[PDB]
Amino acid sequence: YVVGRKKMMDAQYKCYDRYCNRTWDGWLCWDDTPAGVLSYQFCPDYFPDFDPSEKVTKYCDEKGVWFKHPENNRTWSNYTMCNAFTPEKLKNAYVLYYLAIVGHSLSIFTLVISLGIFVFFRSLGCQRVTLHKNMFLTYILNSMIIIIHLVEVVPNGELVRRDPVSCKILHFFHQYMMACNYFWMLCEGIYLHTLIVVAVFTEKQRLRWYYLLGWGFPLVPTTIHAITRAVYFNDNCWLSVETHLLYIIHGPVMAALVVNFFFLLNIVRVLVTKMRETHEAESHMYLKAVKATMILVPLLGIQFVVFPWRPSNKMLGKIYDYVMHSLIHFQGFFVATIYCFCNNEVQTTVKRQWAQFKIQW
Amino acid sequence: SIAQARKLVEQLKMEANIDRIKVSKAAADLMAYCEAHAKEDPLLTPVPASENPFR
Amino acid sequence: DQRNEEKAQREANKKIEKQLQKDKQVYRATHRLLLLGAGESGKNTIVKQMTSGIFETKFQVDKVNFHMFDVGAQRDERRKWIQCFNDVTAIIFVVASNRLQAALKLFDSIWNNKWLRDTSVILFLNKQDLLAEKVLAGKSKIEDYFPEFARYTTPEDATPEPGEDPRVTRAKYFIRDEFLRISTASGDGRHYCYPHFTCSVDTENIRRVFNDCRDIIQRMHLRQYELL
Amino acid sequence: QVQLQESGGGLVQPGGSLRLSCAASGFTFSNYKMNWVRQAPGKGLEWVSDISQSGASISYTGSVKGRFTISRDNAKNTLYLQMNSLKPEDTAVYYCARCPAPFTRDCFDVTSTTYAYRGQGTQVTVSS
Amino acid sequence: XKCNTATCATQRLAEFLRHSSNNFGPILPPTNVGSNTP
Amino acid sequence: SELDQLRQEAEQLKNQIRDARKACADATLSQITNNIDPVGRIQMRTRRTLRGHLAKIYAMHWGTDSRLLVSASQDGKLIIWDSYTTNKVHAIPLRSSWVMTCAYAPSGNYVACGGLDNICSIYNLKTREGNVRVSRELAGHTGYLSCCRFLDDNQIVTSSGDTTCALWDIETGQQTTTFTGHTGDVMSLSLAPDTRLFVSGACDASAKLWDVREGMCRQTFTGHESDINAICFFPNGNAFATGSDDATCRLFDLRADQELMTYSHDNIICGITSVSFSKSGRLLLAGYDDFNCNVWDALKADRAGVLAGHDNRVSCLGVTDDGMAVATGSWDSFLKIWN
Repeated sequence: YVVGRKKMMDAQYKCYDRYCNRTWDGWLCWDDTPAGVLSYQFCPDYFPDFDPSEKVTKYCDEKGVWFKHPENNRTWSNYTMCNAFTPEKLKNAYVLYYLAIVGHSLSIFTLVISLGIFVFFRSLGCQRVTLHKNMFLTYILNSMIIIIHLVEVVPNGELVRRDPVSCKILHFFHQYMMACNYFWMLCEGIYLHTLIVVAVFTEKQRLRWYYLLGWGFPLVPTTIHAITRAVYFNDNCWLSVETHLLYIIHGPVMAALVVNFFFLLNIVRVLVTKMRETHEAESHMYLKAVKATMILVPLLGIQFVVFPWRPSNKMLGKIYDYVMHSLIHFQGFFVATIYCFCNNEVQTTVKRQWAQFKIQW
Repeated sequence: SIAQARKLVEQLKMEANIDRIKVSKAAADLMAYCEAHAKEDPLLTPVPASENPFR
Repeated sequence: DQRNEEKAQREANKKIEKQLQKDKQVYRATHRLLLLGAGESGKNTIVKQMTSGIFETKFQVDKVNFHMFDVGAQRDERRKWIQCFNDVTAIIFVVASNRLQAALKLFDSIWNNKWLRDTSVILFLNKQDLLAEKVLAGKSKIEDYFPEFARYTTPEDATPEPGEDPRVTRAKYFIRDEFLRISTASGDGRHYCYPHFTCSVDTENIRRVFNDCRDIIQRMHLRQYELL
Repeated sequence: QVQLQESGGGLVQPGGSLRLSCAASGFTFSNYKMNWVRQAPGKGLEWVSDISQSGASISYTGSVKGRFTISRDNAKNTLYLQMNSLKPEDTAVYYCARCPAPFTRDCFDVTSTTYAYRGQGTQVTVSS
Repeated sequence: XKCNTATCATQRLAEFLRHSSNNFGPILPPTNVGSNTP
Repeated sequence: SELDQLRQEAEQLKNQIRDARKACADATLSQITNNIDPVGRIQMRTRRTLRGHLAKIYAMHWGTDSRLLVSASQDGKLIIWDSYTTNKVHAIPLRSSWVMTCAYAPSGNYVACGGLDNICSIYNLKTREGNVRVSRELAGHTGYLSCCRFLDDNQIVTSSGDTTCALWDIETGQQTTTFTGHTGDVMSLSLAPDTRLFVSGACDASAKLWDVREGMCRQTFTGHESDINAICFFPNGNAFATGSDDATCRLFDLRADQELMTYSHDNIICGITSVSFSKSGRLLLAGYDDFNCNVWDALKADRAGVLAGHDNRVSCLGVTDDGMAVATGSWDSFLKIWN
């Protein structure tokens, strides 16, 4: 409460330091306004209930004065927008948070099973299996870190009041793991493109640059971002998302995902050309292309590029939020299932091992 | 191929005048050898540990 | 004495591992090919342009190492020594254009063999000059041996090569579909066939086997990821 | 020891229908592909026809599709080849071949010069 | 600036939960936005 | 037809041979071994997994000292292992990379190989200088080499794909006696314990017993439905077992000159690639194309166990001289030692 008091007192001080004459209600103050127009600005975060994303409206009458409510004959602004959409958003956010926790837990379970299958069995081992193992380990680490964050750091008010170094380093590790995941996605896409499109022949890959890009390179955006965050926009546990400095980490990730999208388009074109070179049924060809794109989307992280932004409609916005948080949080499970459980040779070797064990006993 | 049919006649005659023993003693000899070396055979009777070099 | 003997053994094993790893890089780089014909089918021209039961041929195309193995002096029965050639990239089949009917039977028995299920077959329709002059002269005929040819019609997708008789165009493609009939009937997709109307004098046969080999690897990589 | 002695054949007038019965012994017949091969005078071995294990898949050479029909009987392990509308051009000695391996679709070395599982052919003559 | 990106979806949701929910406690009466308040 | 009359009298002797063989079969081996207690279930786990080969393994041969072995693969590499500690001793590059056989000399001084080159390359391991090089290249065969075995430092018996077997002389390089009579490719051979005799199984569904010295085939054993892929002598030396493509393992007797037992199952339909016996001969080990090795009781024809650890078909199987272990190399470039 006192922190919220200090924020609006700070805001009033800034306004004090800074046709309808401009009027500071007590929470926000507007600029010069002519007669007969409605002004908008973002809703303040003084109170826990207030939603910053909402827009506050203020109307100046055509006579040159602000509106006075007839019942009390005193100035009043239409602040109903902030509190009108709050409870429904809170319920949707609770559902989304529960869904995220459940999906992440299932993702770690399936991915650890997949890693056990890929490690315990030595016959499947190849160059792509190493990349799959790195993918699965990164997914497990990121999911575990996200679950820990959402379960422990976010709910505890005191840790964000105590200002500990441990929380800051944990969030730095979280950002590093997120960047590592979104760059290992690009590494897998580059491996696919090199294997299929540009360098077909069985020339041995050099997996040193691949490990470098997967792990070492994502460190640079994290440190570069952390330095400028500490110097410029130091916050409590660095949990704030309002700043524009998160683009330091979210820019290279977006570029890598766009490159992955281009690689997917090129691989799909090559597959379509190959399947056109043989006289095949059009319906079967379209089904095969659709299936290939569907199974390549989770591996290359294409869903981020295809749905870049969100719409303003309430119902369609809810649809977008639910779809995005069902795709992102279940992506690890989808990848693990597609590339270890639905895989052919993995199934054959698992059945062979089961038959051998049954014969032995 | 012409000569292979002519040369098979004397090949078959030589393999026809040989002497053959009864199967009853032939199979008994096979049984006797199997039992005589049964103790030595480690694959038949599992050798205990600290004896084979693959432990 | 257990310590002294082991010390020398580890160095030998470590030295051999280093030498074996170096040769593993070269083995995976080269592509092995099997040049097989129907018997006096003109395959001798292909090997030459680039005691011993197998002749080793290595040629360098676009910084890619190839290895073509032609089997010579081995007995006609191929049912036993053909199982070795189940890890080669492709079989460069050369078919002379009776001799035609016996060519199809060997190709059918290679396609359906369990070991050579995965191995793809590059097919060459060489000796087309004799086929072209056979119909024109009229001394030799093929519809008597192959009755479907009289009713057969030229395919719509066929590209007419300028300066050739339209009648002989039907004959050349008819053999292609006869070889493709068995290839597509029992084809599970694990292997493919690439017919080619090559000659006995053109030097472009090297380029054709280069593109066909790349096609096999692209498909193999795609199905390794279950895309195709 | 497998051995295939087949009956039939001999001198016949052009168009005279004949049957060629192949007798099999020394091996089970229900799971082996069978073939017929002729040897034209002055020429090499030529393939005629084959039949699958179940007797369903039947394939012929180019010149005998409208003339020859074949059948296989597993109860009495005999293979039959029926001759119809013969011409002097196809006169040869017919060998009754056997497929080297069971439970397989491919068939190798059937028309080979030296084959172990091939019978002693019977010469047929069609002339007038 | 905001993030407004797909890769920032989880962080925005977590921050919104942190700022809105009162340490996951019982819901509190909404702040009045009637004529009484400015 | 002067050729026909020769066949009519020749088949009478073959018929006469058939009558003699059936007369000697007063009782089968099944009844003579009905009262013998069964060996029961046997458990055999892979103690060591020899790895390092690139291409498929096509043959292997245990050393005479029950310690080392030589394995030949299709990458032109000869590897000599130490089964006790799993360390390679030698890695011999090969002139031709399509070999299908290898051998270990009884003196442990020479290793032979052969394949799709009609040439049996022989290497010496105890060279004075230090590095292993080809000592003598034996040429003269027409078809591909399938199996070569050593008699001593001066003699070697090789079986080729040209339906003939040879007895080579190391120093002169010229084959002394050439064995003829087979109508198909010779796939395998196994010397008798006394080395006086040796049999070979070819693609005629028949096994022929030869004489090393005088170079003449004494007896011919038949009964198989398809070609023979591998063969092995009984430890007693008076019997041998043959593995065929028709999915049957058969036991023959030299003195009885006829079949004794057959090892088959309705479930098993793939051919046999390798056959070997145990120390006492009571246990028969046979390889199969279904990626499994089946252990057959040589006296009761009842399977006692299964050795399934290979991802691809086995192409070579061998039991040590003392019978302590069996090594089965498969096409997955992996050699496993079972005990």
